[PDB]
Amino acid sequence: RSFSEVCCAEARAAIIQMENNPDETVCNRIWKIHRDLQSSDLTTTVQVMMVYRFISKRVPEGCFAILSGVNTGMYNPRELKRSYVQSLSSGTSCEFLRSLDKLAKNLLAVHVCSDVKMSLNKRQVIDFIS
Repeated sequence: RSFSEVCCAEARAAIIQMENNPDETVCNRIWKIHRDLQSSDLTTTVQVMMVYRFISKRVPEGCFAILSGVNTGMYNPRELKRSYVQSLSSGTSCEFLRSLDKLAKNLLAVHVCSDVKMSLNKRQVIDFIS
């Protein structure tokens, strides 16, 4: 497949422009713009962020910033990452992500994209933004 096919509608144009133009400079502009968007929903931002991450191979600048308006304190990032990795070793990643609540899953995404030790491949990114 390709990212544009399964992402959400609000991210589609940003993602289509990045797929089609993996120039680091342009993808950065696209990330910052959606990062700083006016009133956007978090999941949209996170999908753009994930795709940027995959295409540029960089940690998206300010990606943790987008969680500041939100109480994540009920969440254990380390255990979220551990449960997610375990799910990849059992071919259950998709069922696992779907069974997370919206915030936990966005939070997982940000930690994973920021974790230089984890490199998502394409299928991983696709199951994530689906």
